[PDB]
Amino acid sequence: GDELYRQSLEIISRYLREQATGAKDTKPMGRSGATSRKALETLRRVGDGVQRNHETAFQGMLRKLDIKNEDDVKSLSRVMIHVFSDGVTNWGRIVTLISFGAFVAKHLKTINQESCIEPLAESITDVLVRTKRDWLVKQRGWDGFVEFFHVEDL
Amino acid sequence: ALETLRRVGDGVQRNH
Repeated sequence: GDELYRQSLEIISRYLREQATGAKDTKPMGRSGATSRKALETLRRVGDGVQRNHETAFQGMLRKLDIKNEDDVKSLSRVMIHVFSDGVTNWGRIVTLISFGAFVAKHLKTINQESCIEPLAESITDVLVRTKRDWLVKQRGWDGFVEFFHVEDL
Repeated sequence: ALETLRRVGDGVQRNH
């Protein structure tokens, strides 16, 4: 199988689910776990901050997109793909997609649509490992993600 | 929405 897919899906799914439920998945990741653990640390730190700093904007998007079922996720997919149609790709945009995914996942849980978190996570994963796969690989994948957002200890 | 994601995303990029 596609390891970039597998790792990306695991990281993104784990973040979205722990955000939605308020509880960490206690079973450690056994494959590329060191990098994936650092990626989750990074998402809690940066991703939680994106949602807090931009809560009003995120609420506006939630309202516009009206995501309430799996069919609606197709709409988010088209939106995310077209983010990159201005020719710009960067880690800020990538983390922002995952952050907004968490924001949507929380809302899905409140309307008893936890089942749609799987298609949501798949849609975001697909933007990274299909639509922008070449860029993601050139940028060293999740090790690159972790490096970009790392905190220097002074 | 896509414009907002670009704007927020580019701001995160600048911050880091």
